[PDB]
Amino acid sequence: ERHLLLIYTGGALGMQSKGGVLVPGPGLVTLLRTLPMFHDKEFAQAQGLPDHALALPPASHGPRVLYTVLECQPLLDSSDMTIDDWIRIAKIIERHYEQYQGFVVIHGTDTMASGASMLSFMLENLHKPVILTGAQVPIRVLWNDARENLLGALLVAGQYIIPEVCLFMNSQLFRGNRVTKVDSQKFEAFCSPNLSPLATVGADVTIAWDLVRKVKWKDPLVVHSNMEHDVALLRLYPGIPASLVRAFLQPPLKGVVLETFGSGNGPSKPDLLQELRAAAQRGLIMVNCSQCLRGSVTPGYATSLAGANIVSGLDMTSEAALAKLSYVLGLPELSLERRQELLAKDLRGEMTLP
Amino acid sequence: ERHLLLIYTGGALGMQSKGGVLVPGPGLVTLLRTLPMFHDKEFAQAQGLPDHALALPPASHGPRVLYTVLECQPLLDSSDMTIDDWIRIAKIIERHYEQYQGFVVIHGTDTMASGASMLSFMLENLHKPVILTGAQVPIRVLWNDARENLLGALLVAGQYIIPEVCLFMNSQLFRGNRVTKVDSQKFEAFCSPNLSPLATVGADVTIAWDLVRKVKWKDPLVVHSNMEHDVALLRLYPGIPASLVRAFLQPPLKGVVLETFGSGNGPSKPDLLQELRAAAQRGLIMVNCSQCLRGSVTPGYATSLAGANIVSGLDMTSEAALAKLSYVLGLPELSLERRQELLAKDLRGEMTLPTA
Amino acid sequence: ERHLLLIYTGGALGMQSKGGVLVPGPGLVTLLRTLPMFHDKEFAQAQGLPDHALALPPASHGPRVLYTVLECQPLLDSSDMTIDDWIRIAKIIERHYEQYQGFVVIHGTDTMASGASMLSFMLENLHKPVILTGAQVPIRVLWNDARENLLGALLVAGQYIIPEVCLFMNSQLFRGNRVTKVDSQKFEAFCSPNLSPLATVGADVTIAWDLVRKVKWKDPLVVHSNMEHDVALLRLYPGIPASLVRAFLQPPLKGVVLETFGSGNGPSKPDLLQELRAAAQRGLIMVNCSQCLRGSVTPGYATSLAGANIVSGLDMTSEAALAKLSYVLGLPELSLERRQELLAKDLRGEMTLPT
Amino acid sequence: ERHLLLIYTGGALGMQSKGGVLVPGPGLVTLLRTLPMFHDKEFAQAQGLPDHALALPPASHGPRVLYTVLECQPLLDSSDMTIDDWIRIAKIIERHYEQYQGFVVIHGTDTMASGASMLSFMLENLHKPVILTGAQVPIRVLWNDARENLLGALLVAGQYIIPEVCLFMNSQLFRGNRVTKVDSQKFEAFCSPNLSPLATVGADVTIAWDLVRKVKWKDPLVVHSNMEHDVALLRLYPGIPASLVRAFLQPPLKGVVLETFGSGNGPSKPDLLQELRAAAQRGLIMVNCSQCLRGSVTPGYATSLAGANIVSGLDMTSEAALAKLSYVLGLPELSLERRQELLAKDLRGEMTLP
Ligand SMILES: NC(=O)C[C@H](N)C(=O)O
Ligand SMILES: NC(=O)C[C@H](N)C(=O)O
Ligand SMILES: NC(=O)C[C@H](N)C(=O)O
Ligand SMILES: NC(=O)C[C@H](N)C(=O)O
Repeated sequence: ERHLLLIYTGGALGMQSKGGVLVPGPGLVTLLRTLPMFHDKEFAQAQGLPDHALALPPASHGPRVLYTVLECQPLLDSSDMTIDDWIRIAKIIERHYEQYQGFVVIHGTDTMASGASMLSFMLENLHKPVILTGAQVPIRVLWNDARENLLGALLVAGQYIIPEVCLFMNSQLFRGNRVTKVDSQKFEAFCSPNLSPLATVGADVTIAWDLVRKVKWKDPLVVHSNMEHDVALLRLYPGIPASLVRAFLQPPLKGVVLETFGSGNGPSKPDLLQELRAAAQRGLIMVNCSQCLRGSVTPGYATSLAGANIVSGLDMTSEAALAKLSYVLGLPELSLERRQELLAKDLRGEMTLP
Repeated sequence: ERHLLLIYTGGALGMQSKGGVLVPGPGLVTLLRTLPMFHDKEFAQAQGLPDHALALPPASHGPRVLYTVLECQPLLDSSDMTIDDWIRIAKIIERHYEQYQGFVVIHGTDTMASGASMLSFMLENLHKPVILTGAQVPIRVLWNDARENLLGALLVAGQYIIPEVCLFMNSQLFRGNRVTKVDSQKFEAFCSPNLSPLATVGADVTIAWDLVRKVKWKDPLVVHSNMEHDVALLRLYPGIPASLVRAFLQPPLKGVVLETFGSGNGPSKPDLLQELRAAAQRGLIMVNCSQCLRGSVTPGYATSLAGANIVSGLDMTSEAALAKLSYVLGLPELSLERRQELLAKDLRGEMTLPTA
Repeated sequence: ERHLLLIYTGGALGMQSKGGVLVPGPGLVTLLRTLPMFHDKEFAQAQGLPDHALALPPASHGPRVLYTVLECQPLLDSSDMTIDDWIRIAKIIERHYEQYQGFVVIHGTDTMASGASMLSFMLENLHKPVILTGAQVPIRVLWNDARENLLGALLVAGQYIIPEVCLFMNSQLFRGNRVTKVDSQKFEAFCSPNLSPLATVGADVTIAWDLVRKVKWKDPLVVHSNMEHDVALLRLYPGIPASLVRAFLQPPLKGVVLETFGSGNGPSKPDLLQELRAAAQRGLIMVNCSQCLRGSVTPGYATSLAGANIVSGLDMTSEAALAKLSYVLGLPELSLERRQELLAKDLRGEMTLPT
Repeated sequence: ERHLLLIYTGGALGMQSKGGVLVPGPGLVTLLRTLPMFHDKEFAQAQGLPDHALALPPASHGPRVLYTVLECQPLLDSSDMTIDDWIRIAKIIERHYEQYQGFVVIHGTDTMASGASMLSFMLENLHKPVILTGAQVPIRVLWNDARENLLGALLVAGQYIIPEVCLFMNSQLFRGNRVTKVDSQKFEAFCSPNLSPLATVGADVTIAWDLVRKVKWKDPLVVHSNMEHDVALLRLYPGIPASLVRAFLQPPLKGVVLETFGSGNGPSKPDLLQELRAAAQRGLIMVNCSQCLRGSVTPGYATSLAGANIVSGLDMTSEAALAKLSYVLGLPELSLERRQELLAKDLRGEMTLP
């Protein structure tokens, strides 16, 4: 047997209709008990399990999967989630780390990529799978993506040692800090533009073991609650004025992800560059990420944004860059130089170095 | 014969290396004269054409294509381009509208989607093709995408009546106000996520005539130089503070595209909503576009951002929404209500209104 | 309420492991009764339905869907299916046509595209949906695609009037005579390379009503049991000898789909062309389909295969071409010329004519 | 400088219109001389090169590329090409092997995948790139894919040591024995369904060095002219009769690729299985390939085709399987068992073992 903790934070997967809109819905364990694909009643009685503990039916062989449902309160639409919600989830995982062999987190899709990226950084030396999942359509609606997304997440966590924060949706397992949301309606909502999926499910399960990170059994789990909250993301647009950039970069901001054009470029107008220089003088750290879905930030143009206190984000998603910025700025007693060096490293599999 | 004006504004397609970086490069016509795929010298002499006028070799059939090169000064990396540059381009087109059957604009990739979207709005009642193109690699580097992009743009503009601002790249013709840049390195740099390409080139040329907009021969070209400059784009991120939104939405801003999560949703924390309400009270107009590449802003969640002075952008790209905002806010003597109604219409083929 | 007949012919969707291999598995209705997504017990009792009749939970809106399971015997791995099996299925549909509003057919994936194409031709003037579906993984294996494929097929048939033989898999509804199997392991096993899907399922259901064929309420269903069995498919390969083609095209063969290279081309070596000419003289009809997954057979090269008794298959799949060949050669009392004219028409939505 | 041999065998890339159809067109070198992208006249005079030798303009960096054009006569539409044409090409390569650093072969698209696969087997221990290319549209038509396909092939061969037979089209370099033709009209005519491209061209050139085969500098080039001609491909279709299979598998056939359904399955009707058994008794060797574009032949069904003298083709393209069959059956003095063992190995990167 392998035992999982299923953390239900909210999201459409569990929502219910109220006043003509979808809102978070409690009572997950109650529903899942009634579904044979999610709970094997015979086995529960035959083994006299507790009532909190659900049991998946068996595959041919491999261990049997048991799981406990922890329903957070209040449950959230993921558009309301922030760094503090992700820290709380990491702390749940830390508190129960020794009792379970893996974790599944049900989450709204709206900020799932940010949550996966944040958790990836918060869970240092992670040894066990932490699989986020969600749905475009609630599990209570007959035709939905929720059933198979949740089951897949549980079976991945229950059966494979993938020591990473991942996202499981639509038969694919992505590295959490590589994903971004690309479709607001289709079941294929997420893409990992600069990395293959870690796994695919079909007639068989194919895992990219060449990509999956190695378990560091020697090192203990270190959960970083020290994540810098004063970080932001700023998307450049043509003609963005220096005065607006000045206002945006005022204290107490400590870091910003600049989402630039193409291969990492912005306007070369001197008043704008002067505001970036001024911010650097104040100690602000800036990461240059491309607005483009695919590819990498590279130098080469006179408009390339590089310079004092600007670190290239290379091929990172903006979600990963913001999480990494929060993580690195939250580390105690480092110099600015050192913080910039850490930003330029691949710390969790989020960035490919050239 | 069909005659085209080729407007060279800058971009990597024409850049040269200086001090280890790419910068705009002058002298386009001089290079193109020397290239048989771009200039048929025999025909030029045989017909004694001017020296400014280049001539493409014959294509399979159809009219022969002649073109004149107008090289802007100064030439720009497109990351430095703004509404005033796009207005200037629209004015060049207006000035020479009667003399040519179509236009090709060489432009940097970095802001090409914005430029295409802006021009789409500025050129009201457009009757002739305006094809933007560019390249990931300069035409002076041997291994490049520039040659075939420029040629294709000229052949599309020269041979088909597609009365739209389009982007041509990597054998595809997109509707200009539907494109966005998706890849910073590959030759397939652009995507039209919520609309098919208007055309594809292979062994044959396939055109989606069911999509292409109809020529309104009755109506004259009206070029809008009255585009509102004080518009912005603001991308929401988890936990974005109300104080930062407040600072961003201060006067003199007149309109903003809010790029929200998923199907059009944002934090429901009251301090943030209050800043949006306050901005609306000051007369700011807001458009709600999704951060997601594909799909549409739709109501349905309690976190759906809707309310006073917020118009849904449905399936619009953010580049289109920003252009449409600039256009609509620049129109004289309209009420805030009327401006909002216009933002909710499909004015140039940039937005699909939902199905019943 | 709308009532469906669910015809279970076999396929991996229902298979069970025996002696270390998958083989067809009986007892479908028994399993489906125990699954709340497939059977609403409350509603069954509340309405006192029969035991053969299952009832789906309510969908968002629209009519409630009831269905009856017909389990064929013997059940087949679809690799063993032939024209006669497909004729039998068409006859089941014919026998029960008036009693149900639609049909779902559970079928193996291995020959599903051929089955869908054949049924498309056999069911002339079809007025109601006939939705084929299947699975890469059996429904009794916990982690599978079978649950959602079967449910979707039933909901599509139960809720929409799409008077076509279709294939439903992995959230997509394809025109049956436009599909081909492209992946032997992934859940996205099928593609419709030269036509959009007729429908897609996500948060919403999107249907291409401008593609869907119109119901011809005036005309009765005519089921063609007269399908020519002596048709074949021959894939050209570089250097294929004239002698082998000769042997392949011997009587009693009546028709062949030639799968040619690229835009419809073959070797121009005279000995091979002469065997094709000889076959034509004997009365064989040939259809030229491209080996390429996407695109169309078009003239333009000196190696283009065209000539006596060779009809261009344009953008047809090979499964559609073979079915259409069987159909057209089975029609009574037509000349060879007339049969060629019919092959050159779009008879069921399987072929796009140039324009 | 690096020197290439450009072998022009025919194909649409060079065709001309005659009597309303495209036919092979001579005079390639004459055309290429007049194109600045293909020939740097200044450099030619400055260096006083021969008139047969063309010179590419300088690329960004790396060695300068010179090439000689060998125009075969007669030129062929690739639909007319056979094992003997491919052997002749291999022999051209062998004859000139020491004089050049790489080879490009202009070829028709219709049978390019078969040609690439055949050459891959014929050129044992290949140390240098052999890049096939072609076009959907002739180079003499103004709007074409030919210019950039040919240039790219020359630059890839001229600048990288990829010791494989490859196909270059539409900015991608595929492993030759992994490709198949998927589109009869679009410029993206080819796909490598079970392997990534070896390289992609965009703003930069990205090479999958993890996939590219290693140069075996110890071993000499061995060109196999001993390729078995009596091999065939047979595509199964539903209800295919035993009598037709019997006729197809008659002597003198020595090997056949059976293209089966799905994961490698066929009818289990006894009369058909008996004909396969009979062919095996006669010494015929059979390879089981899937009709499906993507995936692999795997056991698992009762209808799985396996047995005496049947080797699984796993994930091979049919073009590769046929070439490998021709190669292995052409090897002198091997037992049937040894031949089957060789068919079950990955000999050139064409097959992924489980
Ligand atoms: N599909 C979803 O989960 C969307 C929802 N608004 C959320 O992010 O919580
Ligand atoms: N490839 C390009 O055109 C990028 C360049 N920085 C520009 O937009 O001008
Ligand atoms: N997935 C499947 O259904 C394959 C099976 N051999 C069949 O076609 O019956
Ligand atoms: N595009 C091409 O090259 C097709 C031509 N029939 C050939 O294979 O030679």
